[PDB]
Amino acid sequence: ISVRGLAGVENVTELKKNFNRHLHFTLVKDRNVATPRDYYFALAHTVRDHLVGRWIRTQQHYYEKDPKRIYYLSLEFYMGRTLQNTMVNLALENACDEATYQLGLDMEELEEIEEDAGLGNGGLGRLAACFLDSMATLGLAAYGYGIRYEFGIFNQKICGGWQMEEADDWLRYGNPWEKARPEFTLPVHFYGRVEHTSQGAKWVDTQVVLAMPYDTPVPGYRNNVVNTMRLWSAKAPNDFNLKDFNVGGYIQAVLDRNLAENISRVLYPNDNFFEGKELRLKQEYFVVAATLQDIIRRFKSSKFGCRDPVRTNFDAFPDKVAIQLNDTHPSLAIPELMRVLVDLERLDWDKAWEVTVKTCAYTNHTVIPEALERWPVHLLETLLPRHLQIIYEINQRFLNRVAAAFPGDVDRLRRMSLVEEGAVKRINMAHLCIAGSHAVNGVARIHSEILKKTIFKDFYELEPHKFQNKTNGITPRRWLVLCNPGLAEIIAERIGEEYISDLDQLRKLLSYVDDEAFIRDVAKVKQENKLKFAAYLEREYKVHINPNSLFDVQVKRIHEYKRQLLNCLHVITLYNRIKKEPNKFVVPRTVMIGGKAAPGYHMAKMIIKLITAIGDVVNHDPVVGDRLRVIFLENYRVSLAEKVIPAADLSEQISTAGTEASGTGNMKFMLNGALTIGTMDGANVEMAEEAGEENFFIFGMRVEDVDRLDQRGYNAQEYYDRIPELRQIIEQLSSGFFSPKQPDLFKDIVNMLMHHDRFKVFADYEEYVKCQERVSALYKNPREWTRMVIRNIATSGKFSSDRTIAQYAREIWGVEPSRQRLPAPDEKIP
Amino acid sequence: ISVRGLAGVENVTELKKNFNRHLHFTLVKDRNVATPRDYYFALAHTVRDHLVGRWIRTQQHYYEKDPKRIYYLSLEFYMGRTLQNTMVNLALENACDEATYQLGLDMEELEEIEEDAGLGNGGLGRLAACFLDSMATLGLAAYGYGIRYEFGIFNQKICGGWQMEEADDWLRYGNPWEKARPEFTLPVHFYGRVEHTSQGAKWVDTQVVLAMPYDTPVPGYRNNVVNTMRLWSAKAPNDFNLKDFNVGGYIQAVLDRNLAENISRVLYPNDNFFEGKELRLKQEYFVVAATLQDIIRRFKSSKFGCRDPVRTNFDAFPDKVAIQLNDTHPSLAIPELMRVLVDLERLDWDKAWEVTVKTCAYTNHTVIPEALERWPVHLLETLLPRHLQIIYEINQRFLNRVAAAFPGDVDRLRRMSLVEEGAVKRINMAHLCIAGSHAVNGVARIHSEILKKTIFKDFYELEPHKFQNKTNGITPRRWLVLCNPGLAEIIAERIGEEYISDLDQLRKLLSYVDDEAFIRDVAKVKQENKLKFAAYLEREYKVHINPNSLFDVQVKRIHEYKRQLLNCLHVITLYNRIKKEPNKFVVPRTVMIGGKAAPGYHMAKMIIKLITAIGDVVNHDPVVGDRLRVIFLENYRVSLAEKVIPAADLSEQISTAGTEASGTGNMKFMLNGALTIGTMDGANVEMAEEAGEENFFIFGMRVEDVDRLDQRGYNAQEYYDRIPELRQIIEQLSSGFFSPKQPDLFKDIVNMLMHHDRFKVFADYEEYVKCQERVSALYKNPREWTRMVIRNIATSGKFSSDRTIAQYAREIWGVEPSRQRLPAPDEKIP
Ligand SMILES: COC(=O)N[C@@H]1O[C@H](CO)[C@@H](O)[C@H](O)[C@H]1O
Ligand SMILES: COC(=O)N[C@@H]1O[C@H](CO)[C@@H](O)[C@H](O)[C@H]1O
Ligand SMILES: *Cc1c(COP(=O)(O)O)cnc(C)c1O
Ligand SMILES: *Cc1c(COP(=O)(O)O)cnc(C)c1O
Repeated sequence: ISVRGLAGVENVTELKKNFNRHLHFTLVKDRNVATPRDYYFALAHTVRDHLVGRWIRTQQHYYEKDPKRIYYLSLEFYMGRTLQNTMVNLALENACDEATYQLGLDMEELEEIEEDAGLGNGGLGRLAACFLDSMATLGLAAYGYGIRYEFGIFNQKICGGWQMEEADDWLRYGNPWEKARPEFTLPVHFYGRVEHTSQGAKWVDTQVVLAMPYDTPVPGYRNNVVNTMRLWSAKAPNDFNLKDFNVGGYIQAVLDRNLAENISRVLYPNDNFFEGKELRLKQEYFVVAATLQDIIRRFKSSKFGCRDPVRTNFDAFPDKVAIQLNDTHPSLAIPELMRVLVDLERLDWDKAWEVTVKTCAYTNHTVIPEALERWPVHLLETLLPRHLQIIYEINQRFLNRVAAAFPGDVDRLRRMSLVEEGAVKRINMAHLCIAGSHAVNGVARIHSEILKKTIFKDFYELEPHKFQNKTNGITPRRWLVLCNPGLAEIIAERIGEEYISDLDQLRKLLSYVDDEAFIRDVAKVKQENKLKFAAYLEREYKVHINPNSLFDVQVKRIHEYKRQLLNCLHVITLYNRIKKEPNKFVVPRTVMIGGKAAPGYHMAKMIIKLITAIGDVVNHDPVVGDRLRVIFLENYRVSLAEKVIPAADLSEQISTAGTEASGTGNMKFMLNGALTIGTMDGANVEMAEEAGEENFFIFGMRVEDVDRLDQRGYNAQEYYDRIPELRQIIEQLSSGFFSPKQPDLFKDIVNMLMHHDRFKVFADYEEYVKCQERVSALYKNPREWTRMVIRNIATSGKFSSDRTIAQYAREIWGVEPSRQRLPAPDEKIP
Repeated sequence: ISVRGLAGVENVTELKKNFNRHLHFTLVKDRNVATPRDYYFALAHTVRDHLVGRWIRTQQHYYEKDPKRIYYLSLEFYMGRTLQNTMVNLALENACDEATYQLGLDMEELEEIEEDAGLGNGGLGRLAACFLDSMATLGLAAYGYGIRYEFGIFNQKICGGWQMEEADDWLRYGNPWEKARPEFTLPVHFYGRVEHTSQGAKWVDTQVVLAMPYDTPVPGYRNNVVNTMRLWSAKAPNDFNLKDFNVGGYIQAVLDRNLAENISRVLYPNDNFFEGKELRLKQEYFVVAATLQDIIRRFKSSKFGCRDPVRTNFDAFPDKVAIQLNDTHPSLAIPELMRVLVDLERLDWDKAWEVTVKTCAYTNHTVIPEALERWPVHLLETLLPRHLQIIYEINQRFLNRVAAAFPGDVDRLRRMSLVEEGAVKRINMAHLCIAGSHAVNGVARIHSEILKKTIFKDFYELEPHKFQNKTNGITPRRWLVLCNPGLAEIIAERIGEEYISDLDQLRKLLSYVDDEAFIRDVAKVKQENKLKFAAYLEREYKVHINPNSLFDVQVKRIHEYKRQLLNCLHVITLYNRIKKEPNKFVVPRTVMIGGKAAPGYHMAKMIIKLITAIGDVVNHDPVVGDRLRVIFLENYRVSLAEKVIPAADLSEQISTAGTEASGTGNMKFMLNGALTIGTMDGANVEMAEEAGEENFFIFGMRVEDVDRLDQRGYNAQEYYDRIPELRQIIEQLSSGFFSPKQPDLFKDIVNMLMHHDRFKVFADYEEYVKCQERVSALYKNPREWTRMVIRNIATSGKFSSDRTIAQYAREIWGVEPSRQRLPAPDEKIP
């Protein structure tokens, strides 16, 4: 059937009865009233059974051996479905497929019932998920810590061409994967005030919110390792949240509990955009405060909570603990770790600081200003009084270091301050992380260089040793084996299976670049993938596409910097050229654009309307025929990604040079047989470098060109004046060609493009369409297109998250990865 | 060990492995970190397994055979713990005891970990629970329908002698008994307006709240019948509760979902007191609307949703459906059933009314005015516009019936109206229920007579046939076998086990009234029960009592009509007499008073403070010694009831004649070997009548005496003037004898007693203490005390809820009870 494992005689039999056990005893249903949803759950529970045994021994193991623990703090974990992935990592796929088949059910149909765990916005959240899978696969004692939002990223609905947001009630039917652990609930404080008494400061009169943990297993790839992802849920104490007496109403007191519990209610739907709301700050401290108590408790036991030097010496804390900050969201971990160490454990400042810096590491994910976290002091002042005092003290000593290093450099001092003066004072969370971490890293080579050259230049000059780079990656398991079994199979037929956990081995595929059978095969799976997607499209969304055309897709969050607008300009151009010479042949294309716009991002929502507007015109022009279709992919999310990417021919990674930190979708397309048209931005540079620029479609300004243009000054009118095709498009938008009933509907877009385009869309227009012509040329030559594809796939090895994690492990955490199978799952009950 | 069933070889072995299965696979724990709470859950899940098989066949059975269905609508279901009760009804107690013993655990210690399902206030809620157990035991196709509050009756804490309320988070660790059924979610409407168009009225522009059902199994006693209790939970739709666009905030929209979900958040903590809050009315319509849709759906399938006359003829609705209204709380079921029938199914008014009256039955539970539900019209007008129109139309036609029956009786008309004029117009829910039901019943003989003679006199004259009586009862299983195995065993040793489901057989115990062995035994278990409680007291609450004294207990909600104050007066009297003649012998007594006060009931909370105040003085007077102890039993609830009742010698049922509809605690004490001192009120009359007045301690005014006094006019001063002992007590209260630091602390109590005592406490004082002297006299004669006890126990048979349900079944529902064992639980998987 494929290498989805063995369909053993004994195990298929065993699976079936357990499937039935759960259907009866767990779901309390009988075959005569069971629905596909019920069947999905019976299976989910059956599969979940297979990893609890392993989950328990793994955790027990780490308790015995006591290795250094890695704590990944992130406010986002874009998990997606977990049934299939679990079967894959446990080598259960074929057996389950067989068993469910014999039970008369279609496993694939059941898999579609699983709701996505959308606790993330996009790139940042998904990275955390790929990281977890890699850390488990590499045998690291790692823990993912976050918040269990009951409402993840909103589900997107297109009404009349506009995006409509609606709550993502992903827990409505329950989550068979998590395990509530109410017995490990911890308290978290808010507000209050600081008392300075005799021997130390005291955080007093605080409001308490309880943090209840929920564990979700994270299985490594076929190594019997199952790590844990702990998500915190907000709960109100039953005392004060009722006991603070003297009139108000008993009923009202109980109803008001949903005020402390709102903390974990919903994820902020912003991608690369900072919103300074109190609720957000509350979420950030909540995950930090709870997690740290858990971290220290585990440390206090270790082998110190037995003997060792005997005396809670936190000197070995950094040797046993490592906490990674996914961006600045969990930045309060630094001042909080100090608070605990100094205020509660009573360590001197300097000893506490040394420990903190040695255990904390910060990862930067963006350079755009509107995404940078700068919290107003009055907010920290009211909500976390002691933490503000600690930050000021950290700032004081840091700046003193600076003054000593650069005597007289008074401007440098204000520039490096963690505190920003002006309208309202703010705290620069990024500056805080750099100061309190022993390592700071970018997520791609160019992004990391930009940090040292620009944004954190002064910091780099002060402590050059702190700065590193760790190019992002993706997990080959979900992003290849899971979503594209067809391609994984033909690859395995030639080079084996060892590449799933050693993607570098994909290079061996280079020697088949001229193999006639392979070229035919690679081309076949892609054709099958395109047919399956073209079908899914009419199944769930309804209105036909042509599987023979070039599948041009751009899927990512909607942003001005991602330039979906540039993509739009090209599409309209193609249309106009066809309308000019109708009977001229052109390579057919189905351009698919999908992504979510943050609810408050007006422009982004305006772009979504433009896309659909274009499709309205283009898709109903009889002269165009099936040569050009414009489709907006609704509710783009992980599960949808697993469907389009494998079916894509052209991958669009067209951000303005210097704005996309790294990107990861790009990597997903490269590993799945799509060719990339893009700018020298983020990881695109390293991808072209790995596959050879001749096998990549690069165009547009490089970072330097962008800066040159900024010195000069960017004037869009120039481009409008010298390019007739471009002029024609702008006037079509301005006159209502795409919006008859509402002629001025797109005035904001036009106005912005001509007068305030922060991402110079026009500057890259000419080189972009020229380059697009080159891909169409190559598409006309199937054999060569596929051979170039083989060049990309065979050279994408470097972009596996196993490589990234191996690097974090050695160069930052100080731990050695291991591909050693944990001693089987075998029963055991001590 | 006892007759808690057989401890079979094969089954104890089977239990153990399943216990371990769940500990591992369900709880995801290993013996080395498992705590008593974990062990409790493993067991709970193991036991729950044994009734799913039966639960599924029972429900399937009712689908095949299709009998008349009984729907018990109540806003309260005081369930208490369900582990033990389930073992008892399934004959699993000894096997589980054995198995857990072999696993090295103490089952009893594990049982104490289970949280009480406190979805009730007192008598009314607990009745619904005993009824459910009886309906299952009698093989009726019955369904309990209610609301799944996430916060039940508050947990009571005594701080400085005052009651402190705190949220009862009973779901904190989960509920292993319920089964969420999200797939059966139904919509419920609110607000909106009524449109009258061509062919009918339309309820339009309503706000929708979703109702999610949760099923809990209700096992009959050893008959393999497992009925269902369906509890509704409020959930917000994800559309409009987000989709009603045009600014407000996406985040705020999601946080505001906890506004529609507040409906099922908390139970109103009032006992015999009406609060006209909108939230309450919302809860009342919510449970009614959702339940009815479920009732009709089931009917539409029956055997009509196949063939029969073919044509949705609701003529047979009453032949297949019976809905019982537990008080007026679910009264909206009447106008709602009309709305559906008329508005949606399009039946003519008269046909719809005939059907409604024929399927609905109403049970009255009180006669005090402050407990009667009278909803302001403006509230119904805004929240349920169409229902108000239906009520007015029902009223119109009803009054016309009256006018026709009593021509010219204009005062009768206004008196009987469902609509009350005055300050604000109100709807008399009681009048609505009487008009739209084919039967109305009281809960005790005297209560039922009072209804016909007083409160519903006019209604009784109009339709004498509607009025009946159904004396309350209690379940011998939980209230005897479960809480008092020791007494159940010795009873079984003599007369067998058939009495557990046929309590009338207890009469055979009369012939052992002179048996020397029995008298010794009955006296022994009571002594053991008193020792176990005296221990529990120091274990969980701490501060010693004497197990040789007479255990005088009064446990029920705190009310002015229940007269805990009268009990107080006696206690203070005993104290004063001892202080007068210290060296005179008196029968030692431990008077225990426990109960909860509604949060807004000032007087009730003042009484709780008085009780503790008395104990402060009495319990620390060296001259008193161990002859008199005053203890306030904290957080009285079902689980606590199961502990005190079996250990009680004297049961206090001292309400003012004519105020306690029936009472059920009284019955609990009678069946458990306690003697009753009380007034001729509620079921007390029938209990004395059953045991012979010579074996009961009756005192005080009868209903007639109370009325005589009211004609005359009640003047408390008279009693104060003629009774020195009474005067002495009042002046002790007035001078701060019981409240040194705050001398005027009890001025409200004294003032009320002297000037506005609605329950003439003083009028029954003299006869009460005189009578109390008589019980002390008899207590001094162990042999005779125990013989009188045997007379009560042997004659309590009539008070089993099996008898009550058998009566409801035959005289109201039109169904025949059956003690036929359902065809085993045996595997089966069709
Ligand atoms: C807060 O900034 C981010 O969300 N950054 C995003 O992170 C991911 C993961 O590193 C990067 O690949 C994207 O280019 C960047 O925009
Ligand atoms: C709303 O009134 C009630 O709660 N009534 C109560 O119901 C129970 C059950 O019938 C009776 O035994 C009590 O005497 C009565 O007060
Ligand atoms: C991988 C992924 C992303 C990141 O895409 P980019 O193109 O790097 O911005 C965002 N959303 C989903 C659903 C993804 O799978
Ligand atoms: C039976 C019971 C009641 C009813 O007691 P009465 O004395 O009839 O008012 C109230 N509370 C609990 C916990 C009960 O078990």
